[PDB]
Amino acid sequence: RASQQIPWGIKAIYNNDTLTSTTGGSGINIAVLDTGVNTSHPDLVNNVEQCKDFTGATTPINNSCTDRNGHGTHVAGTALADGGSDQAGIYGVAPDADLWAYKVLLDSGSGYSDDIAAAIRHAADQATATGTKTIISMSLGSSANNSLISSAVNYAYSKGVLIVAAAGNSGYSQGTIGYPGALPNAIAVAALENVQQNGTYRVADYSSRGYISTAGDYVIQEGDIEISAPGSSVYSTWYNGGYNTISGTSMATPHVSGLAAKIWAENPSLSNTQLRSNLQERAKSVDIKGGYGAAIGDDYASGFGFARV
Ligand SMILES: [Ca+2]
Ligand SMILES: [Ca+2]
Ligand SMILES: [Ca+2]
Ligand SMILES: [Ca+2]
Ligand SMILES: [Ca+2]
Repeated sequence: RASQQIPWGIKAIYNNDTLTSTTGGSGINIAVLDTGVNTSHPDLVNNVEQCKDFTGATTPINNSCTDRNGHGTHVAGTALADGGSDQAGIYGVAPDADLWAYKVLLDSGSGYSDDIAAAIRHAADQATATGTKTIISMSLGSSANNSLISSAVNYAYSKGVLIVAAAGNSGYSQGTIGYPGALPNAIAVAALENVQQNGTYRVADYSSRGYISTAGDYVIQEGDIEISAPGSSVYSTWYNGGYNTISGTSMATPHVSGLAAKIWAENPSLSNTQLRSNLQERAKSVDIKGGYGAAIGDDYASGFGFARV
């Protein structure tokens, strides 16, 4: 059923061209705030743990999270598909992690800021209620900084949740990074393509760029890109079964949230801030130098670099 059980981006983040399966993430929840997720997909069913809808007339709506788009299923599979109970499916970065499928985007792929904020806060409240470590993964954003979403991100970060979000797809001009990725308390993820330039993976032209003034110090301020990860031509799970290939910072984001889950599950006593630092140091050790604006060191195209296993 799968054309590639181990897509290029999984091999790249694992730094193993002959990887046959992935591992890790046990006990970490990845809250995928998106268009929903296909709950019966063979390669996700073993990890579905929560399924809630934030787009309806009351909120949350429990035991409802249906994906009619594909984007949310696809993102989920990159983070944590497990190969299925027959091992014949695809693998994501952290196949032992738990999925919290929170539908915050309408079937069109667009979502309202109040709904997104509500889901960010609910993920945090569920982390606190359950006593379990949680990563919010947001393959979404806007050029504008909504204060409902910002305040929700702060709330979650204060409850010990890690927030990972897409940089956006408005590149490659300076200053195109969107929100919530551009928030100080969110890890903004740039997209790599499977091309080498200057001896490294290349940032995709579409990937939104941060700002010159605050790049270079390996300290995240508002507007800074943080992690790069595979985003172009990514094969993953799809909403009606099956698989599909789509591109974007949306695809890069779950590589990072899955990596973060894999790292946290190893090292499960880390705070969110310590986990964040571990991810930053991984990235720093793999400097990205390809693509417009990319440079030696921390830069506004690729952030600190490409965090790998
Ligand atoms: Ca759990
Ligand atoms: Ca609403
Ligand atoms: Ca940020
Ligand atoms: Ca900075
Ligand atoms: Ca660089």
